[PDB]
Amino acid sequence: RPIIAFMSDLGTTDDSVAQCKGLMYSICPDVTVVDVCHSMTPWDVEEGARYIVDLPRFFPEGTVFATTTYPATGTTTRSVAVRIKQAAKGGARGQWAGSGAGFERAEGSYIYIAPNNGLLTTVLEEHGYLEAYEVTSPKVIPEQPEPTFYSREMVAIPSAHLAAGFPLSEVGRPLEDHEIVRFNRPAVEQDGEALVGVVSAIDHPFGNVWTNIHRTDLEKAGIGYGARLRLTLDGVLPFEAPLTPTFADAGEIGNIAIYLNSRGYLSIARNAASLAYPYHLKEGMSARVEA
Amino acid sequence: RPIIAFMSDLGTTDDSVAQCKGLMYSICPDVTVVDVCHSMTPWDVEEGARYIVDLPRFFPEGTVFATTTYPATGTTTRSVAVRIKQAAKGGARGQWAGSGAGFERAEGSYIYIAPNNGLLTTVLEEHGYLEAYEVTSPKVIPEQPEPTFYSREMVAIPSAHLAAGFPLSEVGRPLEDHEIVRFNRPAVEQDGEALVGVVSAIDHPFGNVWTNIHRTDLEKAGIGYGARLRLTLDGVLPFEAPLTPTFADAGEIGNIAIYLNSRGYLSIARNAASLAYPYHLKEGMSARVEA
Amino acid sequence: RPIIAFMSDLGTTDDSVAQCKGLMYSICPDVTVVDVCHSMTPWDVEEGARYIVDLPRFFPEGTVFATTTYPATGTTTRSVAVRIKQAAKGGARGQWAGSGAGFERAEGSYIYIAPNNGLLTTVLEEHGYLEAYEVTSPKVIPEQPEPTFYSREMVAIPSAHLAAGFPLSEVGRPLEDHEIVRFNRPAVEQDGEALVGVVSAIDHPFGNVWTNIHRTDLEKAGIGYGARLRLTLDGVLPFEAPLTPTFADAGEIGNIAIYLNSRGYLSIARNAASLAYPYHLKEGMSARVEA
Amino acid sequence: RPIIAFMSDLGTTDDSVAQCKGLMYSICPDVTVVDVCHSMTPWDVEEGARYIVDLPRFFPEGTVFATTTYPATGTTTRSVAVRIKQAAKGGARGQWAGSGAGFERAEGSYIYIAPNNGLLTTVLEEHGYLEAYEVTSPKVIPEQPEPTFYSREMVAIPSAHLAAGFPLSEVGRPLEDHEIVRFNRPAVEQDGEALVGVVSAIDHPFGNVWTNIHRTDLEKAGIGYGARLRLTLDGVLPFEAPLTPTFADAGEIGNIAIYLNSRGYLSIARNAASLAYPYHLKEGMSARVEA
Amino acid sequence: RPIIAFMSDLGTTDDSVAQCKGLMYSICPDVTVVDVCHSMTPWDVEEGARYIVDLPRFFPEGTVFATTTYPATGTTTRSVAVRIKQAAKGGARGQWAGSGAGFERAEGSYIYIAPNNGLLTTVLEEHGYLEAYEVTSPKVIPEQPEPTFYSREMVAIPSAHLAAGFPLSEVGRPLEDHEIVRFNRPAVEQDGEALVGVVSAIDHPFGNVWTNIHRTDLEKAGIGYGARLRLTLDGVLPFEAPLTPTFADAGEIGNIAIYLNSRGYLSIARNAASLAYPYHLKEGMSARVEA
Amino acid sequence: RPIIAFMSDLGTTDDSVAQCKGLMYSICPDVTVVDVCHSMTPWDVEEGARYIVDLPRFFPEGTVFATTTYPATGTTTRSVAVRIKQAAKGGARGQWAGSGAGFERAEGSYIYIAPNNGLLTTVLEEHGYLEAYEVTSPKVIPEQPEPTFYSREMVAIPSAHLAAGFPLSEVGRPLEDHEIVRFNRPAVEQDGEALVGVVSAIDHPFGNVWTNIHRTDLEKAGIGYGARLRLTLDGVLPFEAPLTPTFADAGEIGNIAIYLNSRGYLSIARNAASLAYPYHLKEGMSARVEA
Ligand SMILES: Nc1ncnc2c1ncn2[C@@H]1O[C@H](CCl)[C@@H](O)[C@H]1O
Ligand SMILES: Nc1ncnc2c1ncn2[C@@H]1O[C@H](CCl)[C@@H](O)[C@H]1O
Ligand SMILES: Nc1ncnc2c1ncn2[C@@H]1O[C@H](CCl)[C@@H](O)[C@H]1O
Ligand SMILES: Nc1ncnc2c1ncn2[C@@H]1O[C@H](CCl)[C@@H](O)[C@H]1O
Ligand SMILES: Nc1ncnc2c1ncn2[C@@H]1O[C@H](CCl)[C@@H](O)[C@H]1O
Ligand SMILES: Nc1ncnc2c1ncn2[C@@H]1O[C@H](CCl)[C@@H](O)[C@H]1O
Ligand SMILES: [Cl-]
Ligand SMILES: [Cl-]
Ligand SMILES: [Cl-]
Ligand SMILES: [Cl-]
Ligand SMILES: [Cl-]
Ligand SMILES: [Cl-]
Ligand SMILES: [Cl-]
Ligand SMILES: [Cl-]
Ligand SMILES: [Cl-]
Ligand SMILES: [Cl-]
Ligand SMILES: [Cl-]
Ligand SMILES: [Cl-]
Ligand SMILES: [Cl-]
Ligand SMILES: [Cl-]
Repeated sequence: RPIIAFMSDLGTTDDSVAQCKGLMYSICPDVTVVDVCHSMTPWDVEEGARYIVDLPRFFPEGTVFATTTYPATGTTTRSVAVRIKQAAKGGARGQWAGSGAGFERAEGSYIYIAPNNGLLTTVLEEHGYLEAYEVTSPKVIPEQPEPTFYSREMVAIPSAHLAAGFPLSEVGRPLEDHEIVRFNRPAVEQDGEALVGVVSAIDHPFGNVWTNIHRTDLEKAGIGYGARLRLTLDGVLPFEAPLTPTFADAGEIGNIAIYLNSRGYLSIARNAASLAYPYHLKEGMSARVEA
Repeated sequence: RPIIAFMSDLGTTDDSVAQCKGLMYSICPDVTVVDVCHSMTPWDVEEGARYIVDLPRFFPEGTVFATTTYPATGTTTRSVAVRIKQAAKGGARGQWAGSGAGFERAEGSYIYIAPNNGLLTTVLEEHGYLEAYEVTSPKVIPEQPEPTFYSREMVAIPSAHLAAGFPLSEVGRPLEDHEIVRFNRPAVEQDGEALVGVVSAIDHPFGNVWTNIHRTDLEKAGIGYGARLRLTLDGVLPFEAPLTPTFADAGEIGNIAIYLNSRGYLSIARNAASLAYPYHLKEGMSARVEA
Repeated sequence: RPIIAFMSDLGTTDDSVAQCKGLMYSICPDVTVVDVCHSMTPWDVEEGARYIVDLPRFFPEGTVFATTTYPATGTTTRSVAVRIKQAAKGGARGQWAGSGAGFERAEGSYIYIAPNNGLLTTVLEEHGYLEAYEVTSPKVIPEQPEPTFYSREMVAIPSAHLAAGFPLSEVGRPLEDHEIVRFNRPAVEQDGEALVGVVSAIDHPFGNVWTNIHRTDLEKAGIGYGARLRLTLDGVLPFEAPLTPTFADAGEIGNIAIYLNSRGYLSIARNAASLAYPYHLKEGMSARVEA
Repeated sequence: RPIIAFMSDLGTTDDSVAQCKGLMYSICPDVTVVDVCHSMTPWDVEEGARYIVDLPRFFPEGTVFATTTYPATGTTTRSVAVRIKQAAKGGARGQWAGSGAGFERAEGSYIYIAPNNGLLTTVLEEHGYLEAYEVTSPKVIPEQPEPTFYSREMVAIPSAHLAAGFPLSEVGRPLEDHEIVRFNRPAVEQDGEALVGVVSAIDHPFGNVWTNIHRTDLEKAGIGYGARLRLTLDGVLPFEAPLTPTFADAGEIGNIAIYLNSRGYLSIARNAASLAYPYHLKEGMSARVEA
Repeated sequence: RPIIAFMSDLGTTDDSVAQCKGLMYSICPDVTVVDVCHSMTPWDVEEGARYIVDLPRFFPEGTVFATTTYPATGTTTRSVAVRIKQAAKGGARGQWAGSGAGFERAEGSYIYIAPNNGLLTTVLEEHGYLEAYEVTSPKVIPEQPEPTFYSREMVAIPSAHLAAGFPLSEVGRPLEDHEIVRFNRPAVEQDGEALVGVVSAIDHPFGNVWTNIHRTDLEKAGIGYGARLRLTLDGVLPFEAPLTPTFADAGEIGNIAIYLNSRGYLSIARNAASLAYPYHLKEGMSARVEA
Repeated sequence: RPIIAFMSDLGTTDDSVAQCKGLMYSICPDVTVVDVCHSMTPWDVEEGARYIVDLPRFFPEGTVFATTTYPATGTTTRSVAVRIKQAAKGGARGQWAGSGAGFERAEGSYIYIAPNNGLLTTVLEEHGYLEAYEVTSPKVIPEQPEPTFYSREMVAIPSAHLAAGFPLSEVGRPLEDHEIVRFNRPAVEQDGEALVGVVSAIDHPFGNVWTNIHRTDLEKAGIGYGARLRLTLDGVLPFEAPLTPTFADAGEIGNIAIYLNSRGYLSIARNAASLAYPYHLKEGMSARVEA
């Protein structure tokens, strides 16, 4: 019962994803293809990374994650396929996902295949990895790949072979760590007692505001549920509220909530109202907090 | 072959739906997850109810409907899981869906699991129910559920157990009828002999206009499939046309069609052209009809 | 392990697609339903045609393509079901799809079902057909079809019967070629030394510009990779670049690339930036190429 | 105390109008320059014509109207200067303007100067003319005119000489009527019992809708105040109201009024609310009236 | 050297204002017509009032202010003409306007003429008045006024007669105070130590934010230049800064400035950047301050 | 007959300009105020400079130019008032404006008064100056100027005294050249034989595109009035056409015209159609030209 979870920048407005899927079912007849999402900003490797980093612990062991934005499509570049180490514990407090005490995942149970353009930076950072290979074998990719469609040729197709049981180590040569491209992760800074980060994402479709300031960054500063915080955005739009577990703790609908989101990051919203949209708040805006 | 049909307000721009599906496949290996939609206006329980109310007759018996907008996420609230009675009939008459005379559905063949926030209001009304339960057992939800993600913790996860055959009656204690939250549905009022309701929906992607004025309000009002009607929208925009069963009945492409949609409601459209978009017609605009 | 690949104009904002899928699983329990896309401009049969013409080579043999925009829903019209001949080769070079040398697909191995409104024009033109039938039998359509929902009644339902192995030739009577509605598709005009055509699509979500000028058109003007081209859009934008296999060949990010897209068509783009969006280029603008 | 009333397409965002005015004061020191408007759609001679045709009765005799959109700037074309005949009566009733019984204006008492491009079509049609001359003498235009600024060179400058009392007939040679370019203005079609025309303008900033159906058209169909009308816009909006003198007659704020505008034309509006803006009604949509 | 300062909702996109002006020059040949503005939101008497209330002290004594939005155009209503008492001292601290110690204006030196719909509410409140008359005489208004153009018929025209020296008391009968329509002025409230008002206006074209909280309201609370204030808008977007005389006191470009505007009202801006526009701040938003 | 020509960033939506004009008429009873424009992007000293630099030759001698964007309003800064030397010549050659051979202007015939913030940079460059003074005397500015309104206090008021004949040399102390702030103007650079500048302006309302590439840069570059040029905008959008003196030279309506505007700068337009608006071309986009 193999699964491929598929994240691309292909969109859902034409037959691009369906072409990849027909091939995935062709190669791995028993496969289930789960869409992650296909709407990411094209070529934004950092955004793509956020949609894939936390997936492992939610999926059955043995799942393959086919994850791709491929701006270098048609170049001599080749995908990397990696077996991760730990399916972390996560959340706004960390754990295995699921009912009861959650579903514990054995180590080395998930493979990602992606362009080697840094898309997997946070996956490897958070999960570690046991082995990594360049994807080059004509057994798992086209002999004559379509130049403009490497997301199909060098990700979807080889991902189906992996799901179909093709030995990972057979895809191509091992990659040394330095050969795996990484993006730079801007660190959360300290300015006096405040923490300076950025708005990492607008949380669609709610218009919640996510920062890159993490629960661990907060607890490093003696900040926990119930602390009166001031959070400034874009350096000028400021906000004040206690840190609360969830939206409704803000009281009335529309009231500001400052909370930790399901990924453990300091976030800000309105209670059952959109914060970001009325004010055109955006990813990339400076975000500063302080108790 | 167990099915979960999944309707949420989570959107399709991030990994939120994938986290839920991952856990569904973890819990019910042989499951098939069918997306209903994930684009509903967040926290609009009335809109979400429209997308789920007439699902059962289209699905195989035993299908589990996981349906959720959860603005009370992270509070002491718990989901409700119900077995509905009649699978029923829809369109502008009431009947069974499918080829030939349609496929009859045995009573009690479908389970809905949703936040107890009135989302199931119209489902219970149209279908009735045989049993309803609070969803509390750590066999079917997390012992430590993520505060801001009850759509996953309190709907997606438990739905997967139900699809897998976990006894409904064991999810938690039984709920009395009064304990199941309902939303209020505004009635069609009378002014002279005109009926006065609202635009219940813009029917995307076509730009058709759906009213809350039902067949029954028309019938035993005098209006039948050939009546010249005057339909005024937003208190300003008047349209005139015979009541017809379909769009092409309007004749020329672009001509006004006033018809009954499949849910039996008075609707208005242009024939193979968009009515709503050019005039910027919107949900909630008043709608008035007279013969 | 039957597959229905499903392309409609139903959108993804309500339960319309889900109703169709529920019925597909009801009729063909072992079915896999693969979404192609549901976001096409309603009633734009030429656009719908673009999303379906290239599908066959990507899917396992026996796949049924349920493809539909149905502005004549509720009339006496009936759908057409056709068995295609060639699952063609049609990409930038013209090859079978998949790893190695590709998956060669047998002839006569795919069925399309669609309104008989010309939606299948390019499918038949490119692939040919072995047999075609009007879809009328109450064994595969409803005796009392919902007037406004022929995409479900006259496509989704019968596609599931076909996928379950209901004999093609039993859906209804044979259609003569002339009874199969086609739309006209203008040729590329071999103007003097130039090839004259149109922008056929904006390639979402990248903003790439696709023309209807196919590689075969380029051949016979003797135009291949390396050729210094002038591609003039909208009559006033004389873009100049060599024809290259892919985006990165243009060098700097944002630089213009002229290339052959994965459908085999002459296209223009910027390297890892959007061409169409910033300058609001649109489908239907003139496209002229020359070396 | 000479007056130039100045209507151009120059906008109010740069120094173009000021350059013209500086020159007007340089040439005719005692002049008063009255702005008509400068915001017309560039090169839309029919719109420009609407803003100037009704001016004469409002201004003191001897007023010079410098009116210009000049897309043929920098060519061999030269402007036309005309002395009109009747300063007409033309409002909802047809009267002289001002307190008491109005200011009766003598005949032959206003001069227009404009590009000879049809801008003056309705001026001549409504008022008649006594004499017309091509504007060529170096006494009133530059010997070396700025190619891209004929509105200044060939209108503003010569208008100031005219206002300073430079003899009309000395600007250049007499033009034969046929040498005076006119645009065609379609009539209201006396369709059966109805009068068929167009939306001629959206009345900014109120969003009122003006049609080209003049009170004289209404007369002779026997339509006057009190008449219950059906005014159908855009072919599909059958507005119904009595023809009333003014907006408030419609009763409640937002109620539809059908009236005669201050130019004498059949118009439709909402009482102290906007009709055109919310529903995006536009100039050029069909307009049909009938009682 | 009479002056009429003219404020209307007529806009500047057609010949409406020019019609009024031609008549003003016709009636009062020596007049200068100064535009105040013509862009006000139609029928917003409160906004119109803000554009006229502070004008007197800037203008030569004897100036007539013709000020009009006329939603009741064509009804039996008639304008009011009033001679004000004091040309106040104003500003963010109050005074006569001009060089040196300013230009002191004698009492009873200005007349406003306007519809009697409350437009003059704040004029009379701030300036007092010496006498008021209904404008009804056929010596100063048309015998047959155009129904839809009372801003011309009942304001522009009579204003020119006043400028021309027609005795004010001759316009019509005296009006008692209760016959002069007033709008309700929402008071600035106190909530603990805070002051609650509203955003009274977005200050175009800068995007500065003006409140209805006045310098006197502030100094009633012991708040003066240099006080650290918290100002919340829309109940959620908060801001912190000392009260400073001007924008540049904020330091760096873009920094928040809280200041008193030239009309003496508590305002908020960014230093040489727009505050309102990036965040879509709007008039009507709650505004609260507190030291 | 004294004239003030008035250019500001105050807009035309409130009473700001009227307050200034009121004081101008108070101080200089016989003055004529001519609006240049009031719509400039606030605080953009480069844009404001474009609207005032070529004014003098169009105006009668003795005209006072009051020109202001004042983001340093309320600081210790004071305005500068200068008498310019040559009135000069403009267009694409340099000459006098007006009928016949134009009207020559004696040297030293114009005074500008502006904030000392570089607004006059191009004025001084193009015209030279005979004398410059800091504006400080309480004879010409307020003793207590409103902090947020230096455009009125430090420009409008003093300009009116100057127009009235207040001796320039008495407004304050003389300024040395180095004390007059200038802005830096980016030069046209060379790449190969292409000239590389910027779009200096979108020429509203026509949508013409103005570059900072001047006649002189072209001349003594090889480019003359018949040269086939390639003009690339924003580094992407290419246009081709001969250099022509005007729009109609392009031939067909809509055709590309590359020309010199009146200020002598390389510009590009469509003939009697808008270039900028459909392609969303903007100020500041790079512009590159090659023969
Ligand atoms: N700002 C907000 N206020 C209240 N509820 C919110 C919210 N943002 C997301 N949710 C709710 O959280 C649930 C699980 Cl993610 C989603 O279904 C969504 O309805
Ligand atoms: N206003 C309209 N005119 C003509 N056809 C329409 C329509 N709205 C929906 N459909 C057509 O109804 C089918 C079943 Cl929902 C869809 O495929 C859509 O094409
Ligand atoms: N204009 C462009 N420049 C660079 N890369 C591009 C591109 N358009 C699509 N792709 C890349 O092509 C891959 C297969 Cl469609 C997609 O994943 C997308 O990332
Ligand atoms: N792109 C263009 N094509 C044709 N005519 C144009 C133009 N831009 C400005 N004008 C014309 O130039 C005259 C002097 Cl500025 C204005 O009245 C305007 O009509
Ligand atoms: N649709 C409408 N309803 C009510 N009043 C209206 C209106 N359109 C214009 N006016 C009013 O008519 C006056 C003369 Cl044009 C203007 O001042 C304007 O206020
Ligand atoms: N937020 C702001 N920051 C800096 N200066 C500003 C401003 N708003 C208006 N002004 C400046 O104030 C002058 C007098 Cl009203 C105007 O010309 C305008 O340039
Ligand atoms: Cl969250
Ligand atoms: Cl935006
Ligand atoms: Cl598990
Ligand atoms: Cl319902
Ligand atoms: Cl809880
Ligand atoms: Cl492409
Ligand atoms: Cl667009
Ligand atoms: Cl009107
Ligand atoms: Cl629009
Ligand atoms: Cl201010
Ligand atoms: Cl907005
Ligand atoms: Cl004075
Ligand atoms: Cl310059
Ligand atoms: Cl100071």
